[PDB]
Amino acid sequence: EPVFSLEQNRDDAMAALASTPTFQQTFINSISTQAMDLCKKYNLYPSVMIAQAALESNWGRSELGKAPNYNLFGIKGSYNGKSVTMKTWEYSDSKGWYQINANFAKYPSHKESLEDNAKKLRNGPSWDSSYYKGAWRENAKTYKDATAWLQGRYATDNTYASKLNTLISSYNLTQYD
Repeated sequence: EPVFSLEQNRDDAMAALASTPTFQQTFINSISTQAMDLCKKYNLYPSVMIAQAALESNWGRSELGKAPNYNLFGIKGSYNGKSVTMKTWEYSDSKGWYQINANFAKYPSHKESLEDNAKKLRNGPSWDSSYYKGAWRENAKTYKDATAWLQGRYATDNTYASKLNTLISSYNLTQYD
């Protein structure tokens, strides 16, 4: 017959404690606060933003994603005049796969990179401000509607939504929504 004890509970809890999360979990932990704030300001799903950031940056390990560039989404151009040049792959039916130098935005931190993603979704590309409307929280009943909307639009990749959904459930990213 079980006997309840707070002292024992605390001792068990501490005995089970792990000192360090996986690099994957640590990456999520490092951007979740800013994602919640920005996604509230732009009315988007934080779970979808965090999943996108992990996917597009390889858990923050790509050369663009880590310091001192902080460019999680591999956005081309500059940010307030700042940029970094590096080789990137391009494809054309004409030449095939080939490398080329491009300029990528350079941010002060991950925060401004996340904000660019939020602006992109909410404000849209210049030719259609409502392009990502299906990922707006006021139009998407669940995050699955949002990810389904990004597929074919944000990236050409017919399993894009499925990848985002897998990240979201595997790390319970809806806790942030």
